[PDB]
Order: sequence, then structure tokens, then C-alpha cells
Amino acid sequence: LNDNSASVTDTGASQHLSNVKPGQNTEVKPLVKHVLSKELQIYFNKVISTLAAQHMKQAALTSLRTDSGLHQLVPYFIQFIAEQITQNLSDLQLLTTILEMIYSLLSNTSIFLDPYIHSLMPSILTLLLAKKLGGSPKDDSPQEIHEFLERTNALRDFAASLLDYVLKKFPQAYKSLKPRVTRTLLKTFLDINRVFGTYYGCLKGVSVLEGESIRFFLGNLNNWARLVFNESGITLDNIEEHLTKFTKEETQILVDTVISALLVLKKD
Amino acid sequence: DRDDLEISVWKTVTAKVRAEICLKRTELQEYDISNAIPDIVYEGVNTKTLDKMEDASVDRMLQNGIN
Amino acid sequence: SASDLNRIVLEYLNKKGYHRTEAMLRAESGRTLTPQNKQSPANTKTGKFPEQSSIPPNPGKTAKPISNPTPENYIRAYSMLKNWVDSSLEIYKPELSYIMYPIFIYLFLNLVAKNPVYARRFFDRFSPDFKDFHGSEINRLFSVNSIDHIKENEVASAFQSHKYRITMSKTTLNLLLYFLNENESIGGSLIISVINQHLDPNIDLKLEIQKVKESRDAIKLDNLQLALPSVCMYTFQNTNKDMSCLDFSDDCRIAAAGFQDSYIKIWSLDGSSLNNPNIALNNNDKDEDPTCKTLVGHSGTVYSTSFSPDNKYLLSGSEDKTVRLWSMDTHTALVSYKGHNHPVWDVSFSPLGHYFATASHDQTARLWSCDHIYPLRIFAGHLNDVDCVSFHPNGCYVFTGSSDKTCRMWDVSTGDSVRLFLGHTAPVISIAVCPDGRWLSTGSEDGIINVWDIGTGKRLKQMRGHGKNAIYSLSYSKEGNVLISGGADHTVRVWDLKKATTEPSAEPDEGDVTASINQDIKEYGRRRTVIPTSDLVASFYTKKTPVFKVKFSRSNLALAGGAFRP
Repeated sequence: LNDNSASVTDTGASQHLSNVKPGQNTEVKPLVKHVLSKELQIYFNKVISTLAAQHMKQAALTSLRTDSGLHQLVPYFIQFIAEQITQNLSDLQLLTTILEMIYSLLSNTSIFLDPYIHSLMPSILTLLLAKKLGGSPKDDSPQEIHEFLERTNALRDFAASLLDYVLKKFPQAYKSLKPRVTRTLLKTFLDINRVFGTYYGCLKGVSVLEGESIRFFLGNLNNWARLVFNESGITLDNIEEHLTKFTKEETQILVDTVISALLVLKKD
Repeated sequence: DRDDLEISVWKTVTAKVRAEICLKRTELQEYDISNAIPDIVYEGVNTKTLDKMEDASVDRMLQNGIN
Repeated sequence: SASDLNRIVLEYLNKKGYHRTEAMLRAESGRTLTPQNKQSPANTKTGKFPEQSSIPPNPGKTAKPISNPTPENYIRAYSMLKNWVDSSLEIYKPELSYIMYPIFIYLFLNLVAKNPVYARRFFDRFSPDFKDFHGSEINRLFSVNSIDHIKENEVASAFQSHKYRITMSKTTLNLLLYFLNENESIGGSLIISVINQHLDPNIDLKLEIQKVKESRDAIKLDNLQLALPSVCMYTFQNTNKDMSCLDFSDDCRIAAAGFQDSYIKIWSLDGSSLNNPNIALNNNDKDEDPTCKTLVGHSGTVYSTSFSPDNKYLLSGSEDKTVRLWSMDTHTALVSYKGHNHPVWDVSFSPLGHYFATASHDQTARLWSCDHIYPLRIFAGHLNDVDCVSFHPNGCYVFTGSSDKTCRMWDVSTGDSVRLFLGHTAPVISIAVCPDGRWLSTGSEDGIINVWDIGTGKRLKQMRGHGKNAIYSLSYSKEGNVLISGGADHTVRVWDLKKATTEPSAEPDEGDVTASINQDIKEYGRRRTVIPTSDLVASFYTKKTPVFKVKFSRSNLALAGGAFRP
């Protein structure tokens, strides 16, 4: 079931040159709703509705992880993962459950997931580098600031350790998602006008890389610190109450996490 | 957050197709799920070795006429 | 002339000593199909490993296929959980680093009471990892080797009274329960019994495991649907029609191709070094390594080649009357195997890698062993020569197809044929038996595949989509029945085994345009065209290269392989 003064110098020079460079397509058919049997979509709605009741959630997670025969529903899962990520980007328990079912499908060794590597990496790279994740910080309280910060940092620390799981599950796609992901992180990291949590996700994604690539961020870290922390001629003495974008706690988190990954380059 | 060129032009030139895609899912591009080919860890040489043999033969002409 | 054959059968049974009721019941047993075994590939909940008891196989102590229905030591049952928690530097790592100690301690203290030498294996196998975490307690547990040694160590005797407390979260407890429920008979139930009887989890436990099993039963896939595989094709270029049948290893890192000029060519399919350098690295970068090694031990043309499931040895059968063994990590020959006087056409290892079967021109198949120079069984009874050979997936029967339009199933111990399958019209060239084991499939040189069931021995159905030509290889889906046939008409075809049988295999509920018009063109003529069965679903053509090999990997990705012909 497949899908059943000249203007030709643009449909031939940049429509079949900037399309033949990323592969080629002949219209694989996702949706007519005749391609799934009755029991298959019964199982599909029974697993998508449950994602006393944590037992059913873990049963659905393990049924995604271990059972075989869901090679037809695997494009319908990455659709209803992406819409519950880019449409419901405020609830951290649902984003945690969606990352759990991402990890559960990513451990199923009885389904082929190498086609879908490019439509599953932006979910991991957007729950790691979001401008906002919770969105409702419940402000006018430093305790609530710290609680919302830990609640939104748990998702960064989980999605960063799901990016390292997919850089090892698919080693045949090396030199096709290692430079792409480190280029995404180098592009998102090298600016001033971003929120703290995006920088934290960037540095944790740097941490879940390895080797000379971390050394590749050694040179452009000094000017990054001099722009994001404002050491305009400082003599490192009044550092506790000097700085301008951040607060003291998240600057301490940044100086902690920037050497939490720098220890890998001096242990060898 | 407007000083990035390649992300701003990607927001502008794709702003019509992504609205239709996200309205279709609740029922160049990198998130059309069905039409994607994976990548191989190693594919063999089929054209580069021809020109490699040709400029290697030119290199054997370049070594001052020794066969 | 079949009613006369029925009468000859009835008179044969009457003269060979079968009672009238007994002959009627053996006829009724012969007619009905082999029923469904629900543990068909032995699913890892209710399925067990084969015994490693150093005896050869024996198909006795076994009831009939017609009738309806169908110890596990502590070191592997702990190493399962050890590797499962060791494969994760995730957010749930240090909680498993916490809970890994008392399960090991209680398994050791429950195993010293039964087997002391297995306990001495089990203690020193997993000793030096948490010595810095748990102090000199494991040094105190050096002197426990018997039941009376437990009374010497006061903390070991207290471990029966003092139930070890552990405060565990709900997600970690549910993760452990749903991991140790998904595979009981490996040792998950043995871990669960120790957890239930010796531990103190802070948050009844039997009701919790009952809820785990019931919610795990509430959502499964009962009847599977088909899936179309992704085929990765390996095309070999500069072989001037002098490359015979090739094979891929498992992990798909090595390819082996037998040439007409007595080489075996070994390709690293990843572009790797394939030099096995072994960090010393003495000398010889002066040689030319094109990531490819050649093996020169034969004096005839290599007609078959087979990889071990261990993947460290290669078995090459030639037209000089030997089968040779090669080490895939030093690239030399090890053993020559001389038991044939005609050319060797199909070598094939066992499932468990124990002993290999061989096909040759002398109309006999031969069973071997990798430690014996000369054969062990002779499989004789075919009229023409044997072309293909294959084992049952338990390694207990042998299947041989031959050029007299038939194939046979042989007992591996008594040697004599158990089944003879008739119905083909051409030399059987490739044979394969499903991972269920109840159905046999083979392809001839007439382009017709067909499936029988091994209980009845008669034909369920056939497959009529290939060209009137050879079907070079055959492969099966790992879980379920989807047949992948790579033949000589440059196509790789996909076949549903469960259409015309009593198992329909979950058809879709609700049409096409290309269906039933492609072979309704028939420009070449009705009698000069092929008409496919209702079982054929897809067919991937390769554009002027033929496919010698299909090898279905574990994850719905098949690999095809062949040589670019002109």
C-alpha cells in the first residue's frame, strides 16, 4: 500500500538537489485507517488512554517494551508522542510519562526504529532545550522558585540521559546524529538571550557526550562566561553579591555543572 | 531572541505548512514520519575509486617517467 | 489410483499387525492437523533453556503431535538482574546500586544450604564490586561453606531472623516487579520468592504480585497482524560470475563468499579493521589490508559456507571432498573434515552449534561433529542427490531436500527417515522450518514454495508468485510467520503463511486500485504468465542483480545479498 524566463531552472537546480541530499521518498502511506485491524487499534487506544492506576501505566509501559507485533502502530505512537509534547508542554508528570514510553519503545529490540530516528530526536532535543517547560512557576516565594526549579531540572536530567541512550542504541547512525546533535547543542548554547534552563539542558547534553567534543567546547567557554556572567574587570572578590540575568542559586548550579562535565577531559 | 538568522528564517518560511501538519496530527522537513530512510554504517565505494585509480595513474605518470 | 493406494495401505496395516480399531484410530490421527502450541518459540515467561547435560539428543520420551496440549541455578538467575541493572546509568541507577546487595547475600545464604561448590562459584564471581561499599563483611563471609558454618557467623544466622529492611519507592518496586514478571522461568520467580520470603520492603506482597500479573494480562496482543520488513541489500560488484552462495554472520559484521577459484573472501560489513590486532601490534603495516581477508585452504570450488551461532568459526564446503573449518579471529584453517567422495553442496551448523550436517552429490546426507574428523550418521534414502540441508530449531531432526522432487525428515539418533514429503515438481533447492516448528516450508527450482505440517505430512498450501526459476534462499520472521524468499528472478518476496489455513492471522477490517489489475494486464498471454497466490503481498526487485542470501535479523530488518551480474 503505497500512496496511489524558464521556471524549470528552480525545480531542477534546488528542488532535486536540496532533496536528493537528504535521501529520497516514494510516499509511504500512514493513514487511511484500513491498514489496522480491529484488535490492533483496540490495543492502541487501550495503551494511549492509560498514559491503583500506576500498575496499569507500568503494564502499558512493559507491553510497549517487550511485546511484539506492534510494527504497524509504531508510526501512530510517534505521532501521539509528538502531539502530547508540543501540545501539552506544561505538565511535568505527563512529560515524564511520555519520556518513559519513549525509553520503553527505545528498548524494544523487536521493532525497527532507524527510519524514525529523525522524528524522535527533536522530542528529546526539545524536552532538553525548551524555553519553558512548566510555565506556571507560582512565584512570590523563594521556596516555590526552588521547588519549580527542581521539578523542571528533573526533566532536563532525565531527557539528557535519554539522549545518551539513543547515541548508543543506534551506533550505525554515527556521523549522522552525533554531529547533528552536537551542532544543535553548539547552536543553542552560543548566545546570551536564552533562559537558564535551556543553558542547563545544553550543558547536560554536553555532559552526556564524551571525548574531544567536550574539549571542542573548551575554547568558546571563556567568552561565554564573560558575556553571561559579567566579569567586566572584576577581581574575583565580591562575587557573592555582584551579579545580572540570573539569581545566585542558578549561577551556582551553572558553575557546578560546567565542571561536572569538565572532569571528563582531565581524567584521561 | 531575534538575532539568530537560520532559526528565524526557518520560523518564517515554514509557518504555513506546520500549522496544517499540527492540525492534521490531532485526529527540508524533518517530521514526516513515513517518508524517511535510515543511514548505513558503511556503504561501499562505487565511483570515487574510479577517479582514485585515474589520478593514481596520473601520479604514476607524475613520478618522472618510471614504469 | 489413490483409492487403490488406500486399499494397499489398509491391507498393509492388516498384514503388519494393526487391529481394525487401531488402524482406524491411526488413520484418524493421521488426517487431523497439528494443533497450536501457545508456547511456540518458548516465550520467556513459561519457556526454559535447553539442558547442558553433555548427552546427545534423543527424540524419544515424547507423545504424538496430534493430541491437543503441550534446578535453574542461582548464578544465571542473579546475573540476569545484574546485567539488567548494569545496563543503566539512568535516573534509576543508584537505587538499584542500593538494592543489589541483600538479594546477592540472601541468594548466597540460600545456596550454601543446598550446593556448596555452586555457592563458592557464586560468591567469588560477584565479590570485588561492592567490597569498598560494604566493608569487611564479605571478608567475614569467607568462612561460610556449610550449614554448620552459618551458625559460626552470627550475622549470617541473624539474617534468617533479621529480615533485611529496604525503603523503596513505588516506581522502583513496580519496575522490579514488572521486570521479574516478564520472564519467570529464567529465574525471575526465583528472585521473587527470595524477595517475598526474606526481605522487608517499605512503601501484603502476594496481592501486589497478583495485581501485577492481572494488569499485565489485561493488555497483550492476542492475534498478530502482518508487517512488511525493511530489506538491506548487499551488492557485490567485481565478481565475474565466479561467486557462489554467500552468508552473513549474526550481528552482521562478517560476510563470507565462496569463489570458483578456491578462495573464501571475508568482508567486514562495517568497514572495520578485520586484522584482530591484540594491542601488542608487532609489525607489518607494509601489507595491503582492504578491510578484507582471503582464505586459501581448498583445492576445489567452494559451493557452500556456514557461520556458527558463536560467530567465531566458519565452515566451508567445497568440491574437493573436504569440509574445512576456519577461525574468524586468526584467519587460518583449523580442521579438515573428510567423509565424502563427491562434491559438498550444503553445510549447515546446528542451532546450538553442537554438530553440523552436510549435503553432497552421493545421494546421502552426513551428520558430523566439530571435534570428530569423520561422520557420525549417514542419511541415506533419497533417489537423487541432496541439495539443501537444515535442522529443526531444537537440533533434534534433520531436513534434507533432494533433486528427485522430494524432501525428508530424519531422526538424528537412529538415522532413519521419519517423514517423506511429496508434491513438488522440481529439485528442492532451499528448505526452512518455522520457529514454531510445526510447519515446514521449501522452495524448488520451479519457482513454487510450499508449506506442509510435520504431523500430518500433507500439504496445507503452496505459494505461486516467483518466476519459473530458482528460489535460492529462504528466511523466516523471528516472532511469527512471514516468509521472505530471495530467488533467481532478481526479486525478494514476502509471504503470509497464515491465509488459507485454519489460522487467519488478524486480517484488516476494511480496498486498493493496483490489486488484481497487475496480473490482469496479461499482455504476454494467460498461459504464458504467472498468477500469484493470495498469500503474496510484496516483491522488491533488485535491478539486474540476483539475491543469493536472505537473512532476517532480530529486529524486523532483513538483509539480502548477491552479486552485481554484468
